[PDB]
Amino acid sequence: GNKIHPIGFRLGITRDWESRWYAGKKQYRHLLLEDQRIRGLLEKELYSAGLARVDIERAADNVAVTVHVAKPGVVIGRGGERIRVLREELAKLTGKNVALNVQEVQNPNLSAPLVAQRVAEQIERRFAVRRAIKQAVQRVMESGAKGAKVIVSGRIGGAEQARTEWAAQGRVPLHTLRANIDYGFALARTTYGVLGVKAYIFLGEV
Amino acid sequence: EQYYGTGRRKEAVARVFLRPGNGKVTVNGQDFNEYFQGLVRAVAALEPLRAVDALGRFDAYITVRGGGKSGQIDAIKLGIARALVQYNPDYRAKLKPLGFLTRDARVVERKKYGKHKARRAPQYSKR
Amino acid sequence: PRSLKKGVFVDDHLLEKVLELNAKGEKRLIKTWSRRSTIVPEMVGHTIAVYNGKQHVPVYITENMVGHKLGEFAPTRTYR
Amino acid sequence: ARKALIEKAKRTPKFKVRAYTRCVRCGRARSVYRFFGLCRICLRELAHKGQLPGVRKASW
Amino acid sequence: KIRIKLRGFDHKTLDASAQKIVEAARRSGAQVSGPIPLPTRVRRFTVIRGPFKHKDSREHFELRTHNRLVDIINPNRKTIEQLMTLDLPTGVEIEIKT
Amino acid sequence: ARRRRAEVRQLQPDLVYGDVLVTAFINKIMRDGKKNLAARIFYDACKIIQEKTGQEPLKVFKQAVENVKPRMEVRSRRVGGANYQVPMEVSPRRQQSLALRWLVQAANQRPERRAAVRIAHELMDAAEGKGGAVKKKEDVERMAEANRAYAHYRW
Amino acid sequence: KLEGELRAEVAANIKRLMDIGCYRGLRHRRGLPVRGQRTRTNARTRKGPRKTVAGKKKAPRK
RNA sequence: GAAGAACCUUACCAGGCCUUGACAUGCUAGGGAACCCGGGUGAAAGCCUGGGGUGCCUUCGGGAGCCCUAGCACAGGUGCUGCAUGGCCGUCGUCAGCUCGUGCCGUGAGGUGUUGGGUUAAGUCCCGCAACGAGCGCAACCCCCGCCGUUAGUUGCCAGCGGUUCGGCCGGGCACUCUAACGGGACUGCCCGCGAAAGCGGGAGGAAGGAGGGGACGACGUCUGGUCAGCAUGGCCCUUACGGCCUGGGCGACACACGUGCUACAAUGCCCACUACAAAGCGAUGCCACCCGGCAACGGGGAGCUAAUCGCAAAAAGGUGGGCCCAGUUCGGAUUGGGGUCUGCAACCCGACCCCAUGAAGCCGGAAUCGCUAGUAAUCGCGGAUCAGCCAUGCCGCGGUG
RNA sequence: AUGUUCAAA
Repeated sequence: GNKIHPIGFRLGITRDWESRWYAGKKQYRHLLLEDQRIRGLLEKELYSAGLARVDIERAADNVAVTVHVAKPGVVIGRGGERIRVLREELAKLTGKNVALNVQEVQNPNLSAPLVAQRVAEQIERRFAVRRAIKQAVQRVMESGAKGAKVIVSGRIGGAEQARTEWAAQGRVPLHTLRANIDYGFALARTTYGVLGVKAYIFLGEV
Repeated sequence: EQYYGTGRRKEAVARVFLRPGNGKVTVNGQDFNEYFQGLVRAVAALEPLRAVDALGRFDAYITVRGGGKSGQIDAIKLGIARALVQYNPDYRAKLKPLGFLTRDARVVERKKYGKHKARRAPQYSKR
Repeated sequence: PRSLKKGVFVDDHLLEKVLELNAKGEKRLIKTWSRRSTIVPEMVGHTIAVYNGKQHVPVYITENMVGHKLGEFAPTRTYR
Repeated sequence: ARKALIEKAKRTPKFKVRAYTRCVRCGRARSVYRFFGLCRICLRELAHKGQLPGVRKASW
Repeated sequence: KIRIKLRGFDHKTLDASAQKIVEAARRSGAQVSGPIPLPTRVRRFTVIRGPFKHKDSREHFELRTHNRLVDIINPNRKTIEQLMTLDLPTGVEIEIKT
Repeated sequence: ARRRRAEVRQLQPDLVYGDVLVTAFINKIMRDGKKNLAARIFYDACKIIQEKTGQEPLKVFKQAVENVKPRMEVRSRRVGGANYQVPMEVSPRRQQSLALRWLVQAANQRPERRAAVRIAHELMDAAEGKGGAVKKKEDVERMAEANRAYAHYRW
Repeated sequence: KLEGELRAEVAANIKRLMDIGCYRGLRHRRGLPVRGQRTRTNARTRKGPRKTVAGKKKAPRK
């Protein structure tokens, strides 16, 4: 049980925060619990949209929130009717009065969280783990990326003995503090139990 | 007219101002021998002077803040060493070989966790 | 070297229940879980039964033991 | 950390000394930091994600 | 004499921010005292790396807060015009006391 | 010290005799870095060597060190089973370290209630060739030269 | 109030909280610490010398 | 685990009490539905109950916020299984390693590469070689400490001038210290020596070096390692209870044994007085300036801070002077009697602090055993998290002397 | 000098 989170490790560089807003002492804890409330619903809802990140900027009673998706449609809605439901369901949580932008993911095949969830799902549907994994690494590796790697937890195939599956291609330097490796974790509830899924994608460097 | 040299040691800053004169020293107001009232080391600070037969030829006004009177004694010693160069830059040739123009980089060592004092590690018995 | 300050504390479960008995003289027993309370004169002569945390022990309150706190007369643990 | 034991939010301390922090995410009463409302664990989990604004990794 | 105090988490979201405030009002008031820095206050959170035991895991997290000042003496309407409603950064939050 | 040959820290001479050897001795007296009390004790002592002894303290001191430096010492060593104590010379460097250490040790082994005195009297005794300091020194040499049979394990 | 007359008082006190069912007094009789300290370890100043007994080995009492 | 056990926490025990049952989204039905103040009983919880007391919308049938009741979803379980698991963590081990691809060797397991010679902190690099390259790891990229400059000056100083209640207090001034942002700096780059090369030794300049000093960072895997009690989750079990509320007790008992620690054994010392140098932090019901009452804890009053501009704050060791005169002592503070402060509904069980009295063992530790390689050990004080208060002599961190 | 037996990954 070693190695740090590849993101948290690089936060100073090659990776910005998910919530970039000043605050302090009396507020910070309140102004943060909120962010979690926010993210809470978005992930509980926008699942089929393909969640990947939830930036949350601030300045004062005019929050940001910039959900990133693979299928920006599913988010918005018909003509923009859903972005009405949510955007409203939002203030029924934070009187704060906040926006709700939506950026599209340029190739969900380079989004560790996505590749992860991608695999997490297949596994839930009962696909061959090792296959799903190799495939995933291929997709990711086959559409850009200077390196990728996926890891599935254990009880592969519902086996009584928890195992751990691999798969990796090209440089994926977890040690190099400047790599720019996207990390993504996906759960996977199952008849037999939870099985975590980890996706690592390497892009450029400097 | 006047000469300057800072000087820092183990977390101490000393403003050293030399000025052609008698050879006295006003450290933070008090006399050199007044601020360092009874410290067998004090004599050190002015060593860079005797280095090139100064002292009884110069004079020094000195501001010192930070650390302890021992660290200050070394900051001041470096100050008097630097300033003594802006004056005549030719002093290096003899002032440096003594190492007076170096900034002792020895500082307190961070106190690491798991250990009592950065290194002093806790003890065990019938391990 | 004990100390409370200004306002000798006494739960009024037994207080206003002990002095009510002072009107008809005394009584025959009491029983409070308030071992937290200090003892005041009005308690003297009486017989309050304190709680071990398991039992209700009969404690005859005399003058010599006023300032104390009931519980100090109802042992908790069992040893030897 | 049983729903039942998260009566901490009940205010009603009857006396304000019965009040107690509790994790605002897992209920981890045991080592909850104030400045975050989070326990030593969650604080570490989130710091790794970047969801703790301007909370980088220390080192010196 | 309008004293502005800018605080932010990003040392750029301020140098950008507080710098706008300098170039702007530099055409409707005095000449600004330039954006003066001001010491940063760091918050350290030293946490044990994993759950259950391993007392010597750790890993440090700090939340450094930065400050800026500026100071515009000789307030002149247009100053409160070029500034009043023309900001941009989101990771910033001001406090002003003229 | 697996790599380098760890060079010796060079000490700043005495603030009175400008003698480095003195600083060294003063450092061996010091404890908890209270180097002032340490310097004092050695100087008070030097003035106790002036009174009770018409000689210059500095020379009494050096004389002492001299008689307390062991020239042969025994160093243990495993040689076929048993651990034979091999006798051998003592580096010039180690001689000092031991001499000074021994002085302070024996000095703090004396009775006189005053620290500064124990040092004063110990130094003198050492000069004359007597005292707990010189004991250890002569004990060491005795130890070697008494095991001078296993000296063919030269080391 | 000094000497004998004092020791008389103190002794007198203890005797009192000892006569009434008072606990603090029992701690005097039993000879154990009175000011609520731990009596599982460290009470030698009040107990006297350790009174070692036979015990249970293999059960890491370390 | 516990970065905060009096109730709470709390998972245990005793006794009282509740059952569709401190928190989540929701269903049908009757009913008063927001809410505010009391009483009876009680240890508290709870239970019973008196009761000021409703405005909202409507197709005028009735429907809402909120809430009680009866039945319901089914809830709820820190109840079992870490050998069913995720996650995270510890560990060998920051060790120099662990591998892959293709080629080549072998019937095969496998081997070669990764071995050999030189070198390195290093599978670091160099030369060699049926191997040629690559991935994880090393390094490096990131953080803190070592010098210089630019920008910025309510920090700073007569540096430099005038004034002074001569406090950098006043004007003034950014030079300096500093504050924080950026830029320069080290690379065996230059010189001599050996070497095939890597590099080793030496020297100059330089604040600094040969990776300059300390962090973050832990390879393929190992231990059926640790945690279902943080959370998540398969399976098993409980649903008048292995659930839930409450008061009280327990987690703090002792003839004893061990681990980790604190304080100490003493004159290189203890006490009183006077006097001097620090860093990093924290401050609104919060830090608490200053003034007053108290020997004091602390109480009353009250400024500023949302705090480089005020407060915590006194640094302690240290220097100077005096006292003590080697004694179980002006060592050592345990322990106990009394008085009292403070927080808190409440300090018996079971808080810290102050003042008087008391004033134990202990005179450097048997066998055995632990830490640390320089600003380190040793020693001295300062801050913080948790936090009402606090059992902190712990933990994380700071600088002083050295 | 001595420190039982047994499965799976």
